[PDB]
Amino acid sequence: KIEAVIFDWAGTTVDYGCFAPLEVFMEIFHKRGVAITAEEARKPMGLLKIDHVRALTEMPRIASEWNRVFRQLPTEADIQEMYEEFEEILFAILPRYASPINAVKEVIASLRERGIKIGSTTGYTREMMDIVAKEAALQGYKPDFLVTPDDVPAGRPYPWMCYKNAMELGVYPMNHMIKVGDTVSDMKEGRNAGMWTVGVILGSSELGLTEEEVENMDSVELREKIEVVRNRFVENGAHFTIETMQELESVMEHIEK
Amino acid sequence: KIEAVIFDWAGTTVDYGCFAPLEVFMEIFHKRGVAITAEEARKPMGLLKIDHVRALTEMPRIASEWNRVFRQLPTEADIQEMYEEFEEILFAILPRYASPINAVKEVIASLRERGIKIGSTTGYTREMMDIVAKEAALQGYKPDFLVTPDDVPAGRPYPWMCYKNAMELGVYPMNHMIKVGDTVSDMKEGRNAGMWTVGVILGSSELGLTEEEVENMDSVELREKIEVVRNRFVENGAHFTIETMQELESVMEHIEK
Ligand SMILES: [Mg+2]
Ligand SMILES: [Mg+2]
Repeated sequence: KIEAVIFDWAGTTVDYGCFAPLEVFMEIFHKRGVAITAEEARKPMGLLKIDHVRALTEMPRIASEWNRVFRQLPTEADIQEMYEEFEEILFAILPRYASPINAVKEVIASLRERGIKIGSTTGYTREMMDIVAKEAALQGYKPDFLVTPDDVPAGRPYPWMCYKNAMELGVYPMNHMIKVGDTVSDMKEGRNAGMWTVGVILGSSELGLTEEEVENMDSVELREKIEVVRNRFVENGAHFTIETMQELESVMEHIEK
Repeated sequence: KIEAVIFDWAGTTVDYGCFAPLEVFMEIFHKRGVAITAEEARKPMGLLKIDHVRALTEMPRIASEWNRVFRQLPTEADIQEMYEEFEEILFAILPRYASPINAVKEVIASLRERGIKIGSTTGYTREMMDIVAKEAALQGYKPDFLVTPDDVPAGRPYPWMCYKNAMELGVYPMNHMIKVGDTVSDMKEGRNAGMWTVGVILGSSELGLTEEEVENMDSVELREKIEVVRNRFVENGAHFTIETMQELESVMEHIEK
C-alpha cells in the first residue's frame, strides 16, 4: 500500500534539534547588543525566515531592549538588513549541520530494499538546500528527490511540494505516501496533501534539545518533554508520532491494515 | 464542500462527440492497409496523442493484423511516422472543433457565480491546445487554467495534470475538487488524483454520437446506449454519472452531504 515516504530535512533527516537557524538568529541580535534566548528565537520557528525575524522584533521583551540600544524601535529597514545577514551567515555554517541524524541512514537503506521510494520537502530555500544536500550526500544521505518552496507557488503548509514529489517519484494516490517531519507545519502539510502524517520526536525542532543534553538528561525529566511534543503533534494531525525514525517501518506496517 | 471543478476538453466542454481525432486515427492506419473501427479508435481517447497511437498498435486485433500484413509487429519508426502524419491532418482541422457543447457555458457561469474555480486537463498537446483554446475563447468558453501533458511527467491516467491545476487554483485537499470527463481515461484520472469523479454521457466520446444522431434516434435505443456508457464510466471508477452538464450542480450538492 505505502509506496513512498516523504522526509523533511532539518530536525528529521539532518541537523539534530534543528539549531542552525537558531544559532544564526541569536548571532544577528547578539551582535547588535540585543541578545535573545533559544526559547524566544525558536518561538517563531515555523514561518518565513524574513517574517520570523520581524516576529522577534515585535517580541515586547526584545523590542524594548532594542529601543534601549538604538534609542528607537526596529525599522522595516532593520528587518531587511538582519534578514540579508541571516542568509549570509547561514550559508557559511550550514555544512556543519548537514550530518545525517545517527538513526536515519540505516532506516532509509531498509525502505529502499522494500522497493519504497524516498522523497523530501523543506523550509530551506533552494540556495540553502544546495549546500545542505551536498554535505549530506557526502555524509551518506541522498533522497531520490527533493523540492523547495522555490519549485512551487508556495511552501508549507501548502501540499504543492508534496505533489511535485509524487509527480517525480511517480507515485499515486496521495494516501500511498507518508509524510515525516519534526514540526507542526510538517503535520499540516502532510494532511493538506491527503497523506499519512507522522512526527519524529527525539531531535525535532519541537523537542529543541541536542544529542548531548538528551544522552545526559534526567530520564524522568526527558520522558516528560517528549510528551509535551508527542502530544503536541497529535494535536496537529499526526496520524502517528515516533520518538525516533527507528519506529517508521512499524507505523507503516500498522497503517497497512 | 467543493471548491473547484476540473473539466476535460473534447467530448466534455467542446467538440460534441469528440470527433476531431476520429478519422485521423483511422486514416493513419488505413494508409498501411490496416483498417480499424471507430470503437477501437476511441478506446484510448483522452490519453496524450502519441500514447493513443502507441496504444492502438498495442491492441491485439490490430497488432495481429499488422503483423500479418507486414510480417512483423508495429515498430517505433512506424509509430513515429504515423504520429507525424496524425499531427499534420489534425492541425488543419482543429479550429473547426473548438465549439462549446450547447449548455455547458450556462453551467460554467453558474459555477463562477457560486465562487467555484474552473480548471481543465486534456490529451491534446500544448500546441494543439493553442489552436483549440483560442477558438474556444472566441466562442465564449475559457476556464481559469489549462494543463496539457506537456507540462508534466505524463498524461492520463496519471493525476499529474490535476495536481498542477490544484497548485494554480490553490485548492486542497484533492477531495475538494471534482473531475468531469467523457472517457475511461478521464475516470481513471479522477480516482487516481483522489477527487470526486463524474462522467458525462450525451456528447461524450464513449457515446460516440453527434447531436443529430442523438436527437433523431430511437428513444428506446438511445436510453439503452446511454446505459452502456454509464455502466462503463462507473465500472472504471466514476463516482457519479450525468447525461448532460445540467446535472453537475446537483451532484455537487449531493456530495457536499
Ligand atoms: Mg523541519
Ligand atoms: Mg474527451
